[PDB]
Amino acid sequence: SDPSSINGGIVVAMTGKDCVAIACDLRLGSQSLGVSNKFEKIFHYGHVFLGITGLATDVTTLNEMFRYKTNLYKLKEERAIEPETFTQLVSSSLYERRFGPYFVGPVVAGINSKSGKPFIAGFDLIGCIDEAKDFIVSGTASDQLFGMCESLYEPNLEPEDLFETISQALLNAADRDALSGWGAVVYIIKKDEVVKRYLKMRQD
Amino acid sequence: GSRRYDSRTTIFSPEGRLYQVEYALESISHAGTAIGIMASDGIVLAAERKVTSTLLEQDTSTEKLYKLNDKIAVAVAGLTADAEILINTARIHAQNYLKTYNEDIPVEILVRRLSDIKQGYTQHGGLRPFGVSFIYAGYDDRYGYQLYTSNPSGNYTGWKAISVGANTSAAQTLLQMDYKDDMKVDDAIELALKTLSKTTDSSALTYDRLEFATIRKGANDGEVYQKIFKPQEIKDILVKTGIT
Amino acid sequence: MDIILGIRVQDSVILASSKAVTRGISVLKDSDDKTRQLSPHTLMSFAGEAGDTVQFAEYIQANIQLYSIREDYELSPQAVSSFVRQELAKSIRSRRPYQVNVLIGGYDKKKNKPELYQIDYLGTKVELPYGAHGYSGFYTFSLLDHHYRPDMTTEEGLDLLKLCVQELEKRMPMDFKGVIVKIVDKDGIRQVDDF
Amino acid sequence: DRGVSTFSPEGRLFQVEYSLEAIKLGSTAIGIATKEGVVLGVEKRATSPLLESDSIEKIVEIDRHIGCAMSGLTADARSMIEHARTAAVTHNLYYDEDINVESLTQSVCDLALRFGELMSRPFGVALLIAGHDADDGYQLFHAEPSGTFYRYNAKAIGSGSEGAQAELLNEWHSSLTLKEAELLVLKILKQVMEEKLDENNAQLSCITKQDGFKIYDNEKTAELIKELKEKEAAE
Amino acid sequence: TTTLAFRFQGGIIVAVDSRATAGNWVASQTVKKVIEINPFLLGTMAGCAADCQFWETWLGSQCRLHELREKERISVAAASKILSNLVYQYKGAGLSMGTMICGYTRKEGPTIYYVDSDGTRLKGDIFCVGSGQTFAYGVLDSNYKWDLSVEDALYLGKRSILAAAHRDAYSGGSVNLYHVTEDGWIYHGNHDVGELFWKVKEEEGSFNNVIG
Amino acid sequence: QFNPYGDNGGTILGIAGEDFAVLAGDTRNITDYSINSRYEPKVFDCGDNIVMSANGFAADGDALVKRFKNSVKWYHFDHNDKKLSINSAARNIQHLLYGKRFFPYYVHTIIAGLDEDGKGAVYSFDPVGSYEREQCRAGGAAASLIMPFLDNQVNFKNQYEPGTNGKVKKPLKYLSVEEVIKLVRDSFTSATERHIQVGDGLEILIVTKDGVRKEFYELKRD
Amino acid sequence: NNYDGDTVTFSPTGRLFQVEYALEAIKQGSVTVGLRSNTHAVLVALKRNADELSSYQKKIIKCDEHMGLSLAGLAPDARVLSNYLRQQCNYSSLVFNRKLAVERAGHLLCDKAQKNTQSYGGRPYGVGLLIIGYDKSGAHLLEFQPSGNVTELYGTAIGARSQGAKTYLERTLDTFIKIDGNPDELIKAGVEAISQSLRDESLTVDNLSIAIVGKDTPFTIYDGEAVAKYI
Amino acid sequence: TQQPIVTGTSVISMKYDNGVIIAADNLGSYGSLLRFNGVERLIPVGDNTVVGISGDISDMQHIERLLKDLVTENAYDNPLADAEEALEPSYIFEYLATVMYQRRSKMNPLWNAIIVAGVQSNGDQFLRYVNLLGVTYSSPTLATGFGAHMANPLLRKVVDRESDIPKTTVQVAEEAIVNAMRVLYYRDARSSRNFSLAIIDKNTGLTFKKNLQVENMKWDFAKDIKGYGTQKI
Amino acid sequence: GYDRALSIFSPDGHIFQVEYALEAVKRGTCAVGVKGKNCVVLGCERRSTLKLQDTRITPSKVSKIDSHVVLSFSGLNADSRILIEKARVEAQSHRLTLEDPVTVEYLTRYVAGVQQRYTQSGGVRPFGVSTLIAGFDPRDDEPKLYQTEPSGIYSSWSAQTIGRNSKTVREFLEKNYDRKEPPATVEECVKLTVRSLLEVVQTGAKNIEITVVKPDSDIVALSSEEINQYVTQIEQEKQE
Ligand SMILES: [Mg+2]
Ligand SMILES: [Mg+2]
Repeated sequence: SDPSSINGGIVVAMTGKDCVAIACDLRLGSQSLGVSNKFEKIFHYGHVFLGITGLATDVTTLNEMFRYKTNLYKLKEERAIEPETFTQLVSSSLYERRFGPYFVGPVVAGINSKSGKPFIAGFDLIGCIDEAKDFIVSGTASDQLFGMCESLYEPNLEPEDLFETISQALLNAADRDALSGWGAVVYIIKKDEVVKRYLKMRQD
Repeated sequence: GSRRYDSRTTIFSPEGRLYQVEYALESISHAGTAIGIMASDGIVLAAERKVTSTLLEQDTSTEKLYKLNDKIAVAVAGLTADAEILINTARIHAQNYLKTYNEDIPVEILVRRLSDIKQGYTQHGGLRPFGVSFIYAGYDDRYGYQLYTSNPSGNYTGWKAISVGANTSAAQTLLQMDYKDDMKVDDAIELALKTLSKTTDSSALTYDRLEFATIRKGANDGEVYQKIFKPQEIKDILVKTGIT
Repeated sequence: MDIILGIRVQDSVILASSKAVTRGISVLKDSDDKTRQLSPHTLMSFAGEAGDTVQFAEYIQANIQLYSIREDYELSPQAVSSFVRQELAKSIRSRRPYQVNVLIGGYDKKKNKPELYQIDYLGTKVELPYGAHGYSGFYTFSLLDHHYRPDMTTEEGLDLLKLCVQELEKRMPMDFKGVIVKIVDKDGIRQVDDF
Repeated sequence: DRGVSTFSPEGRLFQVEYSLEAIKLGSTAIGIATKEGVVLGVEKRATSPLLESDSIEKIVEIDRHIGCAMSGLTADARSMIEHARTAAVTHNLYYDEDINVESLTQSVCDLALRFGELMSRPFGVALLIAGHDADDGYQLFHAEPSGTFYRYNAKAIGSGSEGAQAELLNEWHSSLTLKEAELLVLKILKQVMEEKLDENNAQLSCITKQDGFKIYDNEKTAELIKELKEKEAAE
Repeated sequence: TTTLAFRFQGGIIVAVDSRATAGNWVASQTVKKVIEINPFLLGTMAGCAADCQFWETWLGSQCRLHELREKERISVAAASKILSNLVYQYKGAGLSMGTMICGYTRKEGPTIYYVDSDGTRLKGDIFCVGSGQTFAYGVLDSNYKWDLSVEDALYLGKRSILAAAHRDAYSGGSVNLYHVTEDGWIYHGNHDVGELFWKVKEEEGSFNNVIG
Repeated sequence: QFNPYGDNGGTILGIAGEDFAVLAGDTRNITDYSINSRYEPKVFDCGDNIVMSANGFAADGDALVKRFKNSVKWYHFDHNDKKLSINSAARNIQHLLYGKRFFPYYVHTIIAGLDEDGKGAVYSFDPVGSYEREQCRAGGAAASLIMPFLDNQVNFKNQYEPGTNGKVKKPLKYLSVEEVIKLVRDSFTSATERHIQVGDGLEILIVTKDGVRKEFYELKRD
Repeated sequence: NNYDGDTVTFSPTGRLFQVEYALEAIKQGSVTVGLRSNTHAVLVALKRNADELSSYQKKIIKCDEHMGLSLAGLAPDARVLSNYLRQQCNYSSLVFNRKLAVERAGHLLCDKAQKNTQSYGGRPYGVGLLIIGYDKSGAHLLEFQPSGNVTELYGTAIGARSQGAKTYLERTLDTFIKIDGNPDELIKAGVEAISQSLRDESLTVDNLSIAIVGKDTPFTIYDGEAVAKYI
Repeated sequence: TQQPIVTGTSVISMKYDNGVIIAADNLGSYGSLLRFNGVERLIPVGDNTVVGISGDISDMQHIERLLKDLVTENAYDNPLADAEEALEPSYIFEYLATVMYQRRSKMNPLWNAIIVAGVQSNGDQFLRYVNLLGVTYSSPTLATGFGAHMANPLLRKVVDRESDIPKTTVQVAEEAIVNAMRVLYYRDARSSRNFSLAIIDKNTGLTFKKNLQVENMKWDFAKDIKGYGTQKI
Repeated sequence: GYDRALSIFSPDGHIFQVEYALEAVKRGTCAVGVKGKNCVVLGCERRSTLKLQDTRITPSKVSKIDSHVVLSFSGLNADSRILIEKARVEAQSHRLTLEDPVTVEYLTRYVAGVQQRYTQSGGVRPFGVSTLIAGFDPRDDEPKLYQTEPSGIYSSWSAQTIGRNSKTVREFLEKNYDRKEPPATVEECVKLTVRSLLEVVQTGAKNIEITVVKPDSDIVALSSEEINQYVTQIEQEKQE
């Protein structure tokens, strides 16, 4: 009965040279039972990308909530929300439920359309912002991801090289976690193009 | 007590009319004319700005045409401040529906709910009604392209082509004359501007005194696009039809 | 309340639900229909806490029927499933949550496609080719992983379902008194009387 | 304008007095109390011939031992009847017994003055509450929107009330039978009614200790109407 | 407690015991566990005395209000649902009720609904509720047929309670019988287990386990 | 942690005759192993020929009686001084008890009087409001000692006609007020011997059509 | 005129017209008389009927075993105020095991009626009350007016033509005050007092209503054949 | 839900022929610490009632304020406040008893045991008990805490039943009370030597005695007691 | 909250706000209800001053409350939506608790009660709407037709009309409708309903709406061509 490890799953985000990458596994289970291998944990609102790990009902609920809020933001502001602004919105929304929190580990990723600066961020379940140049990790194999990212990561990687680093970080972390894996998706995000790749991995 | 100063906004006249609704409609008749025309492959929204000043910032301005969501837009006729209250409510309602059903809100459902809010102010609460008439232009996968209007009474009706605001009598006659069912968007654009040009209280119809918008399926393959016209784009479409 | 299964085949969705209602050391009933028709082309089976299951199922039924009358229009299975999910998502953070798990089998008339949604009491929604709630999945999922094909007919889906029930009747500890099978397709909802 | 709960210089509540005028416009309702039972009768008064008269419900059951007839703005009586039925059943639940007719009437009359600036105006309907209990026997009450209720041996309310009450003054005596009372209601109704009295435009009812509250059929009332005409022609 | 009610050719049989217990203390042997809601509606009581007695008498008041408002006797389904919806509101508060709403109407015919304090509501032909329900089921199921006569049906319901009264320590006292037909319910008397047991033992030749 | 309940001991006894009824109770009030009072009445005349006792936790008992007495007073105001029948009082008390279903009055309530046919009546209640009319009922601490004695002597249970091979039962009959009081006094002296919370004094309230009469008797004080 | 629209408005001369109009309702009401001695207090009321077929409107209401009143004006308002008194008497008994003093009863009624004359929306009570009682300081008689003013008196009368009975009691003051330990004679003085307010009509068996309270006498009402003795 | 902090021990009382006597020591304990030594736990109300309180002292002070306010409230619009409509012991008790039971029913009790001693207007002796549970009882002798276990037995030897009350004088009754207070000082670990005593008589009225001491104590026999068994020296 | 008593009595004993609400109904477009032997038909006028309308999406005059009951009206259009919504909610609530759909009388009684409540509640005005409620009770083949009005009174009708010029069409129905022998078939009932509207409407083009309700939740709305055939048939028989 630990909300953060009932459904399982992982998200990882990295920065590169004029680009960012965000990736996640596809597993959704009920403890030992694998239920779905199509459960994507990454969503996007305009050009800002959001990955969410943890309790699957909250993953879905928060996606619907941030879609709701970014749509109203766009109508009123007459422009798409930026990653820095969205990060603050995620934090505010999570802390609003301080004593009844969503059991999640969100990860923001994106490129600022004005400055062109690659941006990533992470949060704890009550909204504490973890800003980072290098990488952000989340989920039931976060320890494994921290180890993989710390050793494999280097600064200023090109989109094609960054893809290999983030993919290998996720895959090998997932294979050392029982509640993660069952497929994987990787988003490579450039200033004005986004490539989505499904990875081949072991299905156990 | 306070009874002495109560205007009683929600009562019937001896003739069976709602005073405040009728007087709100009288207010709306002095507002800049707004026209909506529905074609087989899109919808046009055209509206006349209220006596423009030369020093008014025209490009970063929004008086008549507002966006409710990606598929639905409204043209306003009446008190702008009142309209914005209702517009924000409508925007929220559309998102509540999308959150609940994971589907974009059908046009009529949004129109009905906004019209029900207006109705409430005429029956209870003791407050003045909203001095606003909307033209709703939108698309959904059930009824396709749709035009509606609502007024302070909270009554709404569907239309092929309709005008609100000033000179609606003259405007509706001109629309009834030239409109036909197999009409295209480009033709409807021309009809809208021609109608405003004849009904306007101004000397000549110009780009700076207009707001314009279209809702086409002109995007790539089976999807709707909302185009709120820029000042230069209105200038171009006005020349292209041969008004200026 | 124990066994509810779902199989989405080529042109239909098949729901199979156990007939037993057990309280204590007594099987009180052996002909219980654990499902409600939400709309002509949408069917919801349910299982969980006693009382809550039927109360929830009927509450949803009333809301969908209310929508149908108001708009003179049938909601899509996707729309109904999202509505149901949200209600369960509200419920889990209430004073006393609905402890009810559901499967929603529907035929989308606009898409001309069958659809099966699995939603648990937390509000966890997933669209699946085949689904189950409770301990049932621990036997059926592996069986369906092996034998299931996406282009199967309704008759083939029923034979596949028979294979699941046989395995459950062999290895399950409790006597669930067989299942009621219902088919959801383009022509609506019908029950298989001899299973 | 002026307050809802305002006194006139004569010392009466304006709204209560004005509601009494609305009751005078209402259709006639007559009640007669006897030692064999209490009879309640009403003028249906259909506004058009296409209106199905059997749907006009101006006589109403409150409990098995209490009945009710109405006159005035009859729509206002629905919440009064609902309260009465609840009060009667609730008392039975709390005390395992029938509720006294007077206590029921008192409970209904407590609603009357619960208006002001609670509901926005007094009721525009008068009620004849008839019933039987073990203590005080067969009883007939007249409940007004003023919150006041009088017990009556016989009472008429509605448009033809002053003429009917004067007729009830002469005709009523303490030894009246149930059958005699039935004919007397029909007789007085036929006099004050605009249209000609028959089984379709007039309704009878009674409450006895044995059979309880009963609304009469159109077939049963038709025979009493035919019996009434023959007796008046007999002398 | 042991209560049952079953459906058959000639309508509905309803049978209950009359024992009340507070732990191992026998508080009463003369308790009425059938409530007479109206001439066509009965309610059985198992679980907490007060909860059953209070809320089923309350149910009768609600059924009475229904026929006043609607000028028509309430359906068995509607009556049972008022009770089930009531207890469902109190779910988690600690109500303890195992009830059966039995009756006849034109549209439904003879109908039995099982209703309990955790919100369960079930239509069915046969139900036994209480601490001795299993003992009653054993006799009732093995001898039940749809084509039973009214005489044999009444006896089976009586014999089933007797069986439970004997084996279940928290059931006993006497047997109260009821028969429900198209015309309404009919009371078939109070039967003391003290005399009934020896009478049944002798006439039937059953209960050989007991020292005769 | 604060415990809102207590046990004040004592025992009560109600018996119904043909044209009369008695409600008896000892006058000892206790907490744990100490005596609080040797004479603290807990059987009360509530008016309308109804006598009542709520034995167990005395604070709840006094509260309930006080509330019922008040209910009788208001029944007179609201219903033209009508006499509250014993059956109507019983139903009224059920609602008082069940009104605190989730924080109960920790008492065994018994009332006695005459029914509407003039015959003797006793009604008994559990703490949460379930009630039943009975010829015979003992309540309180020594209920388990007294009740089976009553079954044997009042209702003649397990007594068969001599010489009839245990076939014909001993016939039921109404007891006289003299015979009932004998059974009450013998019940309480027996309870006083074998129960530590019972003793000091015995107060009996007798109800007939003429009114409510009282009788007091000494009990052992150890 | 312009200052009688509601109870929250003073006239230019400092009057409260809605209160005065409520006072007018009492003058229209049927006559009722109150008087006391040192041992007993007595209420006598002339009941009114709608017609010969109707019952006679009950004028006297019991509040407790030792207290009660008679009404004149709007009967439902008397029901509200008497109900409030019943609760206050009952509160005093349950909480303090104390019979409510007749003087406190009057103070409580005054304050309840006052609140309705100073606030917007509500209205003054349209009834006058005569409260009698016997407490620890002997027999008492109070006169309540819906202006709020409560007055303790040896004797008084309110209602239509009440001045006749009031003048009589003013003359008889020295006589009836010393009727100690004699209920029937004190009632007779009250029945003779109310008779001074009669015009055309006389005191019949179902017309007269009498109540009494005293030293060893609970508050009891006499109606019907029980008052035939005093006619 | 409470727990008592600063506490007062036994309150003892009895009836005699013309009135009542009540007594209580002047200690305010803080658990095992004998913290406060000048605490008056007998509180007179008027000239005819004395309320004796044990248990939590903070709640005792709250009850003092309630009684003090009750006298003020009773005097409002009351010309007979010092005569026929003065506060009786029975009125004061019932008020407290109502409050005690209401507070326990809200699961927030006044953590006290109270004895209301007084003489009614008709001369009748009043003596009744109420505590944190709302439990009430009356008896010729009443006592709280250790007093219930040790004082009552001694006081009941003087007045064992109702008929012994007229036979008991104020001299005999006071002597039994003073003797009981000495016994409590010997055997109650949360008691003090200093105490107050109040006599409410129907003739001589309210006599309140402060700064009384337990005296004539037997301790001499202690010198001979040696060891715990075998030890001779 | 806004508390003002808007609906109050006048010296002559009238509640003007309720009577002025009836004037709003008299202004509304005509609506007619005629019940036959095995059916009920609801006819509705649509004013022809409004051209360039979109009849696909424009709110229909006849509204389904449940699958077996329908509601048409005359008066304020916005007010009618509030009653229709409340009625639809109550219909589903009734199915939920009673496990049986509403009777036509019950649904009418509810709607009428809502209307009445708005005549003696503070801060609200009466509904400027009168309704015609028609349908068939569950498992019953007897046609039902009821009428409600702003005051809250309701009653059953063999045939009835409401709205503008309703007194004229009521006059027509009073002589043409036979109680002893109502319209035996669907065609006869529809024809009489169309005939009655033709006394008032103007033209029988897109001005008349017809909705036929039959037993067992069998409701259908007639199209323009189907209605026009009745109009063509009636006019030819008229010229005689
Ligand atoms: Mg694995
Ligand atoms: Mg003993």
